[PDB]
Amino acid sequence: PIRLLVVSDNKPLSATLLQCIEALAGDLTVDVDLRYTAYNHTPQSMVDLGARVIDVKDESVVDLIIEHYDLVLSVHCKQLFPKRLVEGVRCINFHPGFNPFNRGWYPQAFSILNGLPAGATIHVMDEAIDHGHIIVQRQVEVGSGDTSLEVYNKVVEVEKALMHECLADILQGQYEVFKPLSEGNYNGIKAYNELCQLDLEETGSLRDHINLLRATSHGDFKNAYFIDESGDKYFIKVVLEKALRH
Amino acid sequence: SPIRLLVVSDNKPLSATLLQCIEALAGDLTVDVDLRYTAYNHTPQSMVDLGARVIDVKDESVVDLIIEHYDLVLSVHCKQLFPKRLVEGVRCINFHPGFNPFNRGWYPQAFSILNGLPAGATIHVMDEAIDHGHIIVQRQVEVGSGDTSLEVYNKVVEVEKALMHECLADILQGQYEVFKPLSEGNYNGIKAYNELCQLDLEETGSLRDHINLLRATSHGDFKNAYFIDESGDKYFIKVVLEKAL
Ligand SMILES: Cc1cn([C@H]2C[C@H](O)[C@@H](COP(=O)(O)OP(=O)(O)O[C@H]3O[C@H](C)[C@@H](N)[C@H](O)[C@H]3O)O2)c(=O)[nH]c1=O
Ligand SMILES: Cc1cn([C@H]2C[C@H](O)[C@@H](COP(=O)(O)OP(=O)(O)O[C@H]3O[C@H](C)[C@@H](N)[C@H](O)[C@H]3O)O2)c(=O)[nH]c1=O
Repeated sequence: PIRLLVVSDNKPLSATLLQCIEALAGDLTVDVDLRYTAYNHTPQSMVDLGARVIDVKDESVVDLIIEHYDLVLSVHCKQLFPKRLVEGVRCINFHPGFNPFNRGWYPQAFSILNGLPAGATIHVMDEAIDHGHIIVQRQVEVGSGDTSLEVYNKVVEVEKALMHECLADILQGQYEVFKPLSEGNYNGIKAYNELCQLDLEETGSLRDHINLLRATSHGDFKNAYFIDESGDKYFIKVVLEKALRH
Repeated sequence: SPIRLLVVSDNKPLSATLLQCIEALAGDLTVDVDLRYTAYNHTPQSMVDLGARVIDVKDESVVDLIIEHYDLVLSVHCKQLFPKRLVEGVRCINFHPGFNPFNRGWYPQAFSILNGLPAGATIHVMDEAIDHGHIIVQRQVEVGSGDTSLEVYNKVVEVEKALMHECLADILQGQYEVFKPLSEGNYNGIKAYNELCQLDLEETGSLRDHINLLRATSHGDFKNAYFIDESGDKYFIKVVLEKAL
């Protein structure tokens, strides 16, 4: 009877994970707790799935997790698991990036700027961020027309496909792991906020400037901004459309 | 003897506003209106809904029947250049969505976003050259730092309607001091706008310059600016801006 804690700030991936587990209840008994984190400013969609808050950095919560669970799954979790937690119980992260490339924040946004692989990685969690040995990953192609939104949605679909394909093996420990070929590059939220903070005076190719806007364009999120002569702040995004082929 | 007015227009909203301003005068000074859309208008349903029919203002038989049968011709956002024998044959007056003589010709607010020259609306007597003649009334519109072609254009269209409510009586009745523009500023053809739309991804400049090119070529659902990637796939690109709340 596998005791599973899922720690997630993402409703659609959590819903998919709960459905995959329910579909396995014929061959494999799993007791699931679902939790979201303190950083979730807008948690009602998780609450609707039966979740409540966990502070994974709280030392008593760490004690209790190591006691009560065989396995912790991090799915788009907004909190750093502390050292004693990842060394105390098996912790596996679903990361919307292709490790070890653009580890950290909004990987597909950096992949649009720098050409590094985009995709999804399921990996063992160590003390470092998006850093432990890889269980499985799959690349997504970044199209010329894509913004952050289109690449992110393809990454989320690939994560759902990996859950469906691999969840039985992950729950049962039936897999080998591989060390990333290098440490790779890490992007913190500071590096993203500097992307968003446009310099109207900066000089570059139209390509680099369009790529910067594409990286920061994500549906209705207010990301990239300039501030004009009168100190008015304007958010800017690009919208792209493939021309009809005739 | 009612004023025999020819309105040539390919724009329904401005034509709607003009007809409305005219019946507001119905009481005091009377007008016989013929409303026409140009032979260069291939989607004229919105003008037909206003009771308009086609005029080809380059058909010599048509320009004959014009000089004989009207006192005044109003051009309001019409897709044809008026011949010489027409514009001398009558008082021909144009409603221009630019602040003459800056960015005369096509889509003025687009070129104003690029080159920072004033934008707005100009009612000008029509001479031989495009958007050149002596100016009756004009109003600048503010180019907001967050505005695209669409926002500036909509501000110009409202000023054009304002100028119609304020100035039409005096325009139909000759009641104005026309003036020469302090210079002849600059003209922009359809070529120059399509050259903006054909983005060069290798071109180098300020992010300000690049954002201003996208803003200039962004206009709601019109497919304007585009690039072609390595595989030869074409993508249209626009910018969408929002003042912070
Ligand atoms: C909050 C925010 C999000 N986004 C875009 C880019 C992101 O890749 C995408 C999803 O971000 P999200 O936070 O809305 O939803 P999630 O993909 O579920 O993000 C969650 O798990 C990630 C692995 C963590 N880095 C996040 O901090 C955590 O909230 O939305 C933006 O473009 N701007 C934003 O301000
Ligand atoms: C057709 C077209 C229009 N536009 C924008 C910029 C224009 O300033 C604006 C309106 O042009 P419009 O043709 O829809 O509507 P109008 O304002 O009625 O323009 C009319 O009077 C003008 C004096 C002529 N130059 C135009 O050819 C004629 O159609 O829409 C675009 O950005 N792209 C386009 O392909």
